[PDB]
Amino acid sequence: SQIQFTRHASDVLLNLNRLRSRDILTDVVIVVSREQFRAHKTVLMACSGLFYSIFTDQLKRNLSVINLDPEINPEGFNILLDFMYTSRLNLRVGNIMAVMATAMYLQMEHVVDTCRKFIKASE
Amino acid sequence: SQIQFTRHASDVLLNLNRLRSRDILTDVVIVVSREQFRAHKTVLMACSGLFYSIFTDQLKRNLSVINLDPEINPEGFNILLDFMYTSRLNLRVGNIMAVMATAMYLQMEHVVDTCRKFIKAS
Ligand SMILES: S=C(NCCc1ccccc1)Nc1cccnc1
Ligand SMILES: S=C(NCCc1ccccc1)Nc1cccnc1
Repeated sequence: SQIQFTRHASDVLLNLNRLRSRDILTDVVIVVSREQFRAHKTVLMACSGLFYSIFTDQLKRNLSVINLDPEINPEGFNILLDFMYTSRLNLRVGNIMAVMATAMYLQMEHVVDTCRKFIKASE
Repeated sequence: SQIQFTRHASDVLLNLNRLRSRDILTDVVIVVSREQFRAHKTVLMACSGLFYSIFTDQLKRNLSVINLDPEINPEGFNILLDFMYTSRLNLRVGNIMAVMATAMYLQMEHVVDTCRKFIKAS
């Protein structure tokens, strides 16, 4: 029965995305084939089961560069990364396959389930 | 156009608080009176105009310890910090004055406005 601020959670994510847009206190580079994506570790492990298992390990917690698998589509990771910071996922008929594969790799089980619904609703 | 996850922002904030509870990637110690509070700077800058101005400054951006004005109540600040990581304010008759004052200091305009509404209602 504490007083709840209905917008506070999304206003924090918005400001966090702004800090990423200005490159303020970002602490890791994600390398996907050729492309590089800078982000905050905390946001990364709060959304992805793979980044969680990487940074939860005290041995890997201080890494500033993560090389994803060479098979991982860079544009798919870019879509999922922007989803982490905005709650808005951009599924298209031309990217659904790459986005879903990337989601399973990053272990984002809710995004994977949504990708299936999108697939089922397009067959 | 894009698919909106209505519970996503809230689930992210919940997982951030879990990281704070286990002290994973906490990167600053906020000291009030003599009590230490461990937090993530990004969460602090996103919720507080004070912590925004502090950590935007390249002189203080990477400091490990920030000491607040000793006029600030610790229990009150603990309530604002908890609200930062949860969206829930433990606003009570016996702490609203301390919570509002601490909110003004941290430059948290929305929490101040909500405090004044409850005072004006009484
Ligand atoms: S921070 C955090 N906490 C969840 C705690 C948990 C860890 C593992 C299993 C259940 C809960 N990240 C996370 C972890 C995993 C997936 N997606 C995000
Ligand atoms: S990240 C951020 N504001 C995003 C950019 C902004 C800077 C200044 C004013 C509005 C927005 N933190 C903040 C700053 C000030 C108050 N409360 C939180």
